[PDB]
Amino acid sequence: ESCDVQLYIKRQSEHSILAGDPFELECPVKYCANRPHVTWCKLNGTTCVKLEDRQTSWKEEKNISFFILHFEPVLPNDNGSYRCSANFQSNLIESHSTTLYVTD
Amino acid sequence: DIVMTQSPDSLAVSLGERATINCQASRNIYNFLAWYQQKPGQPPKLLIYSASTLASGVPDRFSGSGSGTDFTLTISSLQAEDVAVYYCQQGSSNSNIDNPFGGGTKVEIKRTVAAPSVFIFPPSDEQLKSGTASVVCLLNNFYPREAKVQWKVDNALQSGNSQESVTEQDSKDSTYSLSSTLTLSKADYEKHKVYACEVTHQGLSSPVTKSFNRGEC
Amino acid sequence: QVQLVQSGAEVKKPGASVKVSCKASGFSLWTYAMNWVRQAPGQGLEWMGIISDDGTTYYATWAKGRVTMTRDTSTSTVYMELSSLRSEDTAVYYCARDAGAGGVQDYLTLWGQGTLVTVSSASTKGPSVFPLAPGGTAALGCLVKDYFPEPVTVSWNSGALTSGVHTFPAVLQSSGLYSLSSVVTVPSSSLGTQTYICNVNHKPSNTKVDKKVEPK
Repeated sequence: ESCDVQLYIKRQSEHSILAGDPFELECPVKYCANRPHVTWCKLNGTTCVKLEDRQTSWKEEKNISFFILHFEPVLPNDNGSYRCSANFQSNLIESHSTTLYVTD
Repeated sequence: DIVMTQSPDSLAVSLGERATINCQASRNIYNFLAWYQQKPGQPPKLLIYSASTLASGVPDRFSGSGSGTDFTLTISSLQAEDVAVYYCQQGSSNSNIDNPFGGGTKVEIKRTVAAPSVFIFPPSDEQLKSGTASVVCLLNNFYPREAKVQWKVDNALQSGNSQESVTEQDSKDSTYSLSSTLTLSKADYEKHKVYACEVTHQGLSSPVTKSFNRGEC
Repeated sequence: QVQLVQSGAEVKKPGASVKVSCKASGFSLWTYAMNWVRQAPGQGLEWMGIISDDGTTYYATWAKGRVTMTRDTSTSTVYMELSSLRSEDTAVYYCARDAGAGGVQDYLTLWGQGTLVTVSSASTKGPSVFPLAPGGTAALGCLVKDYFPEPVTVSWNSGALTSGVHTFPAVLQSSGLYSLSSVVTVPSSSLGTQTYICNVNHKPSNTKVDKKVEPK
């Protein structure tokens, strides 16, 4: 009925995908009642820079909730390291990074 | 875009029987689907969220099912207080969407066919002073809602100069009432004698006509 | 308790802007996002957009460039501004608390009372009230004509008479003024004895009219 928010991307998670294909990048989210405002950012060195005006959605499958970043389609430059983030109470929660490998 | 479509537009069910209404999404929305009930002059009230979870306090005669793109709300035994408009609403995305709400389904009580009682009102003397004449035809306490009203002025059928209005279903007897107002300048009103409204309805074996002659008691 | 209290009804000319407010009580604008939803008379619910825990806004496609959603977190007040108003923007505008913190609307758990915004060339005007003079049942009524804007209410004999009363939804006339009738059915025999008065309230113009309807 009540729990803390978790953005539980596992450490060293990666995906490799064909350029020109659609892709759905998943942020597994644990929440209990009050669905968090999850955002995506892409790593530029030390900084995780928030992604603006991107297509996002929510997915639920076998009692797991995912926040999705859509790539329609993947481009070569989409290569890199991504994190999901959310405010919970007065905390900023940040997931481990997930790495994308695009085959050009 | 995710297009939300409800069907049917309206549903009539006899008191105590099962009511089932459908909501469809143009793409997969998983279980991010809520249902609302809305009565005239009130904000919507949440009934169901996550496709199938009843909101706090909602009677268990209400239930939701479905996943993906096909969803249903079911009222197991329809009660008078369930007469309302029902909306579904997707919570999966808002990326370039027109509306996360469906267009709504009106749920009404089905009862036996009841023919309208018909009344005609001439314009008042007081109104006639201001230079306008409104003639009113009242179709009272009928079922179902579908009715046709034709205005006839000295046997001439009228077009484009009337508006109608229909009440919400009556809580007591499950009927509708309807008014038709014919609007004429004082000038045109006084050019004529016989003012008739002709009513057709499922419950009437032949048309009912009410009329008056202008100026007569 | 938790409440949403919206600003009062607005009457606007074509081309104007409107800014409606919604004051939230008993929760922070950082906990739950706020949605704006409108409804034209007799029509469906139209989601306009959402303002998130951190103030980020997301709008319906049609609303982009027309609707601006803002907030003041110190008073827990959210605002909806709509520009270049047209007659088809006439609607009840609702604020509604999201279950979630924003980004994507989840579902709506609490609603404001709504704010009626009427967009029209018309000027605010009280109604002219005219009698609709009378088996063993008679019908009588009042024609409530040429008022602006909505709403009007009608009662009979100061609320003593409720049985058999039908008060019709208003129609908008081509003049841009509204009109409705209220009717009641009564025993035909009662007509010599019993007096019938319709009580007409037009709150937008602060107008009250009583009209006795006699069989004449």
